[PDB]
Amino acid sequence: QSVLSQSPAILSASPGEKVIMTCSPSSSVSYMQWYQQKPGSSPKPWIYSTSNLASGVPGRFSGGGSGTSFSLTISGVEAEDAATYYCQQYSSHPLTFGGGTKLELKRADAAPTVSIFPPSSEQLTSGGASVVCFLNNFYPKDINVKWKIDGSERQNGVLNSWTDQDSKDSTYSMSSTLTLTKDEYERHNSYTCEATHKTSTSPIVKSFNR
Amino acid sequence: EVQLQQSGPDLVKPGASVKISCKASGYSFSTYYMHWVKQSHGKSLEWIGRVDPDNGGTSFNQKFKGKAILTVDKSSSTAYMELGSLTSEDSAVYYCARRDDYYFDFWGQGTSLTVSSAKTTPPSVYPLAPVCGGTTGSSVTLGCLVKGYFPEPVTLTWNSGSLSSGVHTFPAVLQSGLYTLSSSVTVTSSTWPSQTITCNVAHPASSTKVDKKIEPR
Repeated sequence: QSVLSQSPAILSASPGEKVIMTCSPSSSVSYMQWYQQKPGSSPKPWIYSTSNLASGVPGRFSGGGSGTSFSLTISGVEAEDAATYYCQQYSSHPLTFGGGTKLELKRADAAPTVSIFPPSSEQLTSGGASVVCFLNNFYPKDINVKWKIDGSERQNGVLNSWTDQDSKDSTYSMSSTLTLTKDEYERHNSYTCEATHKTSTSPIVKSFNR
Repeated sequence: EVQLQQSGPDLVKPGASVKISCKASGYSFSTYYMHWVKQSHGKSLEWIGRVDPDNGGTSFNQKFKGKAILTVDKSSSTAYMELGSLTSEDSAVYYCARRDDYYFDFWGQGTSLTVSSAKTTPPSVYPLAPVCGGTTGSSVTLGCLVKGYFPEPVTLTWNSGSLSSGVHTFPAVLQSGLYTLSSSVTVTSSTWPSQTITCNVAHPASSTKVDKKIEPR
């Protein structure tokens, strides 16, 4: 067995920085192969024979190492480098991969653009009611959303989902859905969505009143 | 030129078995070993085994010996991998990669496999028009909520693909064996009530194709 350990797990660099990716096998390895994987796609050959760049890989990349310590160094992190890099070995058996290194872009903070959407009349017809809130294009991936129905916080029935860092501006977006029964929906008036982000001293709110 | 096209996403109940195919093209098929790799949702890659398309010989990762059964059909340059005794832990994305005496230089697009006891459900699509005005980010954001469907793969475009900038399709979230998904589009304020905005949803598993026009409330 030749277990490969990659570090760090998540790596954030500003464009132009020089980044070093490490891959440690618990036992001597002849060569190390590296792959790049971008969300929604299969992995792509990056480096073979521990230092050879595959077709299509820019010169800002360089692999290296010996025995039990290999690395992948990017001299000027560009935007298109954001992806997860995998190291692979076959000096021992079976064939193993490393846990991967996710490189994410570091950028200036941006406040999200909140939008709240009352239940569509089509949904109500179907005796259900879902109030949605979109917190878009913000940078510190960390954000806090809290729903309130008439001043009383509701942590029950909320569905949240986040997107991967955007390719065009390096920001994240979030979707917060609160689902209720048409009858429970109509037993209230004010619905509020409250985002808490580093870009503001006070919470960002969006509401509508029935 | 070199191309390995795999079979589509599949849904099967535990205890069943499936045969995923990996069609090779653009080279001499019998001259490269075909390897099968596994990617568990959120996790890392895990190697399954290889096959000599010339003599049908296989090498395996001990952990997959009783599960995968690698075969090849030289007649059409196709490589298969059957999975027996399926369980939830078998739900992952499966790839077929070609090795070239150093590394995996060509990979198929992968095959999403879902092993579940849940039943396929057509989605319910609801348009999210702003409440009597609202939105301001780059002036007026619209939505499209795709709710209560099960076969994960669902496709959402706006104006049949024409609207492509300002779109944020949110990844699905499994709730009680039914997924929920939502997409937004931030259009120019002089663009919306005036022009037609339609969110298109396609869910092959159930054969549904919904074209949902966003009208103001």
